Amino acid sequence: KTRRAEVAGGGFAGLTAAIALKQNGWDVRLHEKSSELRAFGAGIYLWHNGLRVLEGLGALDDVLQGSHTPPTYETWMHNKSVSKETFNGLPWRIMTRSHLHDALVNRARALGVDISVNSEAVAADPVGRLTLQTGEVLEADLIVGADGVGSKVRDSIGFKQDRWVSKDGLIRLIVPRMKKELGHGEWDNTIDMWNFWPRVQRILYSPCNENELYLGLMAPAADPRGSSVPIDLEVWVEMFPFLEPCLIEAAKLKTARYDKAETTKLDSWTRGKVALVGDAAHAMCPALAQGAGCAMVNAFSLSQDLEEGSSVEDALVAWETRIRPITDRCQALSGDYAANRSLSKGNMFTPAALEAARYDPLRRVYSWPQ
Ligand SMILES: Cc1cc2nc3c(=O)[nH]c(=O)nc-3n(C[C@H](O)[C@H](O)[C@H](O)COP(=O)(O)OP(=O)(O)OC[C@H]3O[C@@H](n4cnc5c(N)ncnc54)[C@H](O)[C@@H]3O)c2cc1C
Repeated sequence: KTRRAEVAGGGFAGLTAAIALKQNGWDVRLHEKSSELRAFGAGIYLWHNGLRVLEGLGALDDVLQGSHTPPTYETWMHNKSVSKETFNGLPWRIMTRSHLHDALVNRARALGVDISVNSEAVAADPVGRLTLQTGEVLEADLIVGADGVGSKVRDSIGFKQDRWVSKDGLIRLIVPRMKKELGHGEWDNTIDMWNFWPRVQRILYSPCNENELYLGLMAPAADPRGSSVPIDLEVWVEMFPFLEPCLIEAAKLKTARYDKAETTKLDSWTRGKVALVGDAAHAMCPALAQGAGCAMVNAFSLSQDLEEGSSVEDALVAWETRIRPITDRCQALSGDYAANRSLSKGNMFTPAALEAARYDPLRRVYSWPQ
């Protein structure tokens, strides 16, 4: 009768998988290691592909209300605008991480997904067992490893992988828009503000709504001023003086952290009844803003393959075969862009860069052609 899924991880990948499975009539239980349900990273972009997953999950309206689509995606090199991109209408959106995480949480609770906090997966067995840190062993028809880049569900089984960490990172914060204090300009835009001279510092400027601005402040990890948290106000204001009012607000934040991106690429995403989804399987460089989009699409697509009449084992193989190449291509191009600083040139959201974004998981076609 009722098939049972056990989901490890309460981030975007696990919440998506749980809602999608619960909508399809699975009895789903989700285990989050932290003692509360929360998302870190300040703010996030979604594109059409992820917005369509939110549509599929019945969470799109709660996300659109209180989030923002800029008039254009603008790039600056040394304070000179080099490009303005609108992607031929392809939907996209900027929001805080808690905004998106709360909508997914509220939808999971509305459907009756069983959520356990302080509940950490430490091992999984392909025969359909999940072991928690308490020792408790759970049996199920499907085990979803949505437990992030340091996945114990993945590493307890052993998956061949390439896993590494970027040299440099950034500080991500949410501050008031301060729109009046910013004065004349195009302050509803996304503005990716690059500089190599006098020093390597960059700010990704990302309005989330009329009240909240997501800033990503990026400097080399070896720069002891640019990499400091709480931020070293003077070194940011010096290169970004037109954002002083916002930077003053950022400088007050105690909760800011300098984070380096970590990636993982595996040969396989499945082992018997175990599927790995999201960062657990395919964490990637930040450049195309698609790590959570691909997580959500992959989690949603897993639920679709499980509706085919097949064994869970054969549905997982079919899932990875069908959907993985979109993520593999997206991760490769993002890695290339990050390492080569390619977004600094502007006009880099090409049709190939935009592939993952254009994919509609609901109809399983590419839309929004370029
Ligand atoms: C600098 C940067 C900027 C980014 N910007 C974007 C962007 O704009 N748009 C985009 O789509 N993506 C972006 N990403 C990618 C995005 O942050 C991740 O790809 C996405 O959060 C992955 O979601 P997830 O559910 O797989 O993993 P996570 O978000 O890591 O969630 C995993 C959850 O599992 C919990 N957990 C961990 N281990 C266990 C365990 N063993 N048992 C149970 N629970 C566990 C964790 O507490 C967490 O709650 C960005 C990433 C970086 C580094």
